[PDB]
Amino acid sequence: GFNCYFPLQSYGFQPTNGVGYQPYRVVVLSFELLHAPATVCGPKKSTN
Amino acid sequence: EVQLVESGGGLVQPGGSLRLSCAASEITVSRNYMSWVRQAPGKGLEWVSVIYSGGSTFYADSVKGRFTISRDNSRNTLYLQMNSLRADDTAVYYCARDYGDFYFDYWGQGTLVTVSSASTKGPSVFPLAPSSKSTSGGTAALGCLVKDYFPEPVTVSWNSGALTSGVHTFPAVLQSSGLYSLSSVVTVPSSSLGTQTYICNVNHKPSNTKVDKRVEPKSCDK
Amino acid sequence: EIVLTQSPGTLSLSPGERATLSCRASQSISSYLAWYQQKPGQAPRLLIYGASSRATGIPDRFSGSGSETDFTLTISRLEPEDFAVYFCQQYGSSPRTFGQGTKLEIKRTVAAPSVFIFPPSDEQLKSGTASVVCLLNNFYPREAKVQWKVDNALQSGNSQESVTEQDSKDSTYSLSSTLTLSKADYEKHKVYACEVTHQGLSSPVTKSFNRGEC
Amino acid sequence: EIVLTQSPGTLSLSPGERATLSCRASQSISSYLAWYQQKPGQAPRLLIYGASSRATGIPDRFSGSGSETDFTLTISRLEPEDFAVYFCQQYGSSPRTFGQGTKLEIKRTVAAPSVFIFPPSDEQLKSGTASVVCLLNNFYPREAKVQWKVDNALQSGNSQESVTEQDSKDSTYSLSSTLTLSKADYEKHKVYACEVTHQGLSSPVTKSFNRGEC
Repeated sequence: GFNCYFPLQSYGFQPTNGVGYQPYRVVVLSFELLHAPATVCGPKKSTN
Repeated sequence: EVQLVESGGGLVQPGGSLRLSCAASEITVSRNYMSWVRQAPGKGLEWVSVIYSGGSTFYADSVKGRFTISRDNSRNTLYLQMNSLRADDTAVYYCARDYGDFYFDYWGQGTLVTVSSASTKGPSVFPLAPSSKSTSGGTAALGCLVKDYFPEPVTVSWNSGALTSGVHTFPAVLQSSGLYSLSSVVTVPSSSLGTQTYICNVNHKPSNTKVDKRVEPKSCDK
Repeated sequence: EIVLTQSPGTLSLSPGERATLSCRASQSISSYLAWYQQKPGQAPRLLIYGASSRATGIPDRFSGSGSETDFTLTISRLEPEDFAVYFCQQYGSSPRTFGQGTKLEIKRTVAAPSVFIFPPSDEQLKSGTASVVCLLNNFYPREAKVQWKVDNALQSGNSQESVTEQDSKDSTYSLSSTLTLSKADYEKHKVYACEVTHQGLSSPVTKSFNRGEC
Repeated sequence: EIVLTQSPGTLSLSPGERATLSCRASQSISSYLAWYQQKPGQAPRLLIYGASSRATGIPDRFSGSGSETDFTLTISRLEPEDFAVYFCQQYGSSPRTFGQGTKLEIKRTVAAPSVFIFPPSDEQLKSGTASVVCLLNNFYPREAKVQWKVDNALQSGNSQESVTEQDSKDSTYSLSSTLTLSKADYEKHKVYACEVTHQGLSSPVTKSFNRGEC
C-alpha cells in the first residue's frame, strides 16, 4: 500500500527499444587461492 | 497530509559557505531516497544530487567539489552544504522524496537562495488609502507598496492572514539601483470600510525585517 | 546527457474540451517518461508515469501515451484549475534531466479591466523621489495596452509595467504600470494622463489627473 | 560541576543594621569561596578574599564566614551605598563556578504609589492596535500589585511589566505596565480600569476611564 512498497521491481523489457536498455547476461568469474591444493589448471601442454 | 518543513535560504557572497536543510513531518528520511533539485527563473530546472537508502551518494557533474549532501538520523533531518557558488547557481532549491525509478512523489514548497557580494537591505512600505469613489458599490480595493529592498522575495499578509478572498499580489521588479519593488491588494466588502480598518503585515525574511502598515479611507476629496 | 523536446511551445484551450501534449527526445526512453504539474507559487505534483500509469491523486481526465522517443499526453474535459506549466521527466541515463516545460491556458470570455491611478505619497517626496502607478485589474486577455501622457506629451520612456498571474477562479489577468519621476521633474510637470486600449472595452478609455489635486 | 545556592531569595532591611548572606555548595570544600558585589548596570566588584580576608578598598563593615559546605556573608551598620545584588563564586576547582545572586534593599518607610492612567495615542489607534498605560510612581514596598479591569471584568493577564531598581534619593520604586488589545476588542468593551494594591494604603485604589472619553 501507500508507503508500503514491495521490495523488488520488474524490468519489463521491450524489443524495439534502443540498445542501451536492452537485456544483457553477465557472467562473473572469481579465483580463490586458499591454503589448500589447487583443483583448476590449464590443459594445453601436450606434445607427441 | 504528508508535509516537509524546509529551512535555510538567504543571501551569501561569492567564496562563502552555507548549510541548508529540510525536515520530515511524518516520513522516515533515513529509509527512503532523497534528492535536491534547483529551479531558477528564466533558466529552467535541473537535477542536483541524491542519497540512496543505503547512505550512498550521487551528484550531477555541475557541482562536484562544490556541493555535498548528507542526512542526520539524530534529528530526522536532511542536510545540504555549499562551497564557492557561481552567479548562475542563483535559483530556488527544493527538497523532495523520490522512490525507485525516480518518481518525484512528494515535494516541499521550496526555498530561494541568492548569491551576490551586495549586502542585505531592509524594505520600505508605502500604504495606499482607498478613494471615496470606490466605496460606492458592493466592494472596494485596498492595497500598499513595498520597495527599495534587497533581495527578493518579500512575503505579505493582511490581517495576519485572517482573510482569504480578494487578495491579489504583484511579483517583484528590479530597480536600476539593484533593489526590487512589489505591491499587493486585497478586496473587501464596502460596509466595514468606515468600521473595520485593515492592516497589512510584511515579511522580508532574507533580511528578517517585518513592517506593518494600515489602510484607512481617511479623506481623498482634497 | 539526453535532451527532451516539448510541443507546443504554447497551448491554449477552452473549458470542457480535450487538450493534448506531446514530448520528444533524442534517444529513446522505452516508456519510462513521467508528467508533473506545477502551479505558480506551488510545489510540483506528480501526474503520470511511463506510457499510461496515472498517479494516485489525479482524476481519470489525465491520460498519456507513447513509445520510442515519441510520447503524448491527452487530457479530456478541461477544468479551470488545470492551468499550470507541465513537465516531462527523463529516465534514460545518469544524470537525469527534464525538458523546458509547457504552459497551458484556458479561454473563457473577454472582460474589460478596471483602471485606477495613485499619486506619489508624502514619504516618497521626502525621500527625494516620486513615482506614479496606474492599475489595470480583472481583464482578458493578457495583452492589454496602456500609454502615459505628460503635459500632453507622450513620455513613453520613463514608465515600467508589471504583470500579474491568471486567477484560476475568474480567468482574468491584471496589469500595473509605474511612471517614475525626479522631484524637480515632478514639480515642474502638472497634468498626468494614462490612455488604455482593451479588447473588452467598446472604446479606448483615458484616465487623467492634475498634480494640483495633491 | 559544583553548584552553589545563595540564600535568602531577597534581602530587605533598614540601614545601620547587620547583614547576613548565606550560601551553600553541592560538594564540601575548605575556604574556597568569595563574594562579588554589583550595583545594577555597573562593573561587578570583588569583595572578600577567601572566607574572611577583606580587600583593601573595602571598609571594615563587611565580614565573611565559611565552613565545609555552609558559607555566610555578614555586613554591619548598613548604609545607602550598599544597595546592590550579591554573588558567590568558587575559587576552588571544578573548574570554577558561581552562585545565583541575592539583592540587598535599604528600608526607610512605606509609601503608596502615584497612580495615573493614560489612554492610547492617536497613532496607536490608527495602527489597528490599542493599548492602555498605567503608571505607579515613588512607592515602597516594591511588592506593589497592579491589576487591570475592563467593564469591571478582571483582565490582569494581558500585560508585561517591569519595575525599576531602588531610587537612591527617595527610597521608593516606580512601575510600568501596559494593557494592549486589538482595536475591535478595544471597542468591544466600554470602560477601562486598573486596580493597585499597596501596603501604604488602607485599601487598594482603583482609577478608571470610559472609552468614549477619547
